Amino acid sequence: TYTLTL
Amino acid sequence: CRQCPANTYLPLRGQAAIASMNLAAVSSATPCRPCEDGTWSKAGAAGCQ
Amino acid sequence: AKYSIDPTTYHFVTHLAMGPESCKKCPKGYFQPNIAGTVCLPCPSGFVSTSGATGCTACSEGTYHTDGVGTTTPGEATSLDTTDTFGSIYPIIPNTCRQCPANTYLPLRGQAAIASMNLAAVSSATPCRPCEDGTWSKAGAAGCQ
Amino acid sequence: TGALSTTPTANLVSAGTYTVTYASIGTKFVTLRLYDSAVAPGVLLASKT
Repeated sequence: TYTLTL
Repeated sequence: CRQCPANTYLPLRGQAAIASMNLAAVSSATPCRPCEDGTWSKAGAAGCQ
Repeated sequence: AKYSIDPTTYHFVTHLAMGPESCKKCPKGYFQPNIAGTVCLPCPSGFVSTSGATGCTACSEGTYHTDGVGTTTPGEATSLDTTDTFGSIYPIIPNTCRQCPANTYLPLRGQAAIASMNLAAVSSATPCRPCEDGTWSKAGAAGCQ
Repeated sequence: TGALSTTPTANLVSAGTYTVTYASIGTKFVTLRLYDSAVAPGVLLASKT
């Protein structure tokens, strides 16, 4: 899984 | 043929779980409609109470 | 915070539906036809919808309902439309129509790739019928030649 | 990117080439996607708008 902030 | 979970109903005949071949982006889904607010239903039901 | 502050409503009320900004559109793949709606209903197996989605449309012949991740015009809802708006209640679901492969035909409308939740034993299957012997068909066709 | 840990990586877009000027007013949806390989058919892994 990948947690992204943008 | 599998039953819908609790609090969700399926009022149609001949429905299938839609598949996603790219599971990293979009996950597979089941066409089980949720009961409205104020209605519960038990399990694998055609309508809510 | 304190009992020396003007309250808004009674202590048991924790959510309020303010002015017309509280009506949020259902995501792609969900629809809601009623005029006082409460939940977004996922599209029936084999149907697609837009953002507004007061109704659904069926995948045409030669196409089956699945996820168009690599296609030209993906139709799935974005993270903004689902997670930033509704939370975890309505996730992203596939609502694209994909073409049948070569030498396979699909004569009916509104068909979906049947899913498998336990991928080790059974794999997901698409309902694309193969052409009979003596018939070829090109791609995403409703019948063989 | 760098090696991925529980700690979020530094600003990947901090370079000066990642800039944009919009010619029309309104809402613009900026999206970011994660693949594994640098070739076109590489599998999508995550997306954020």
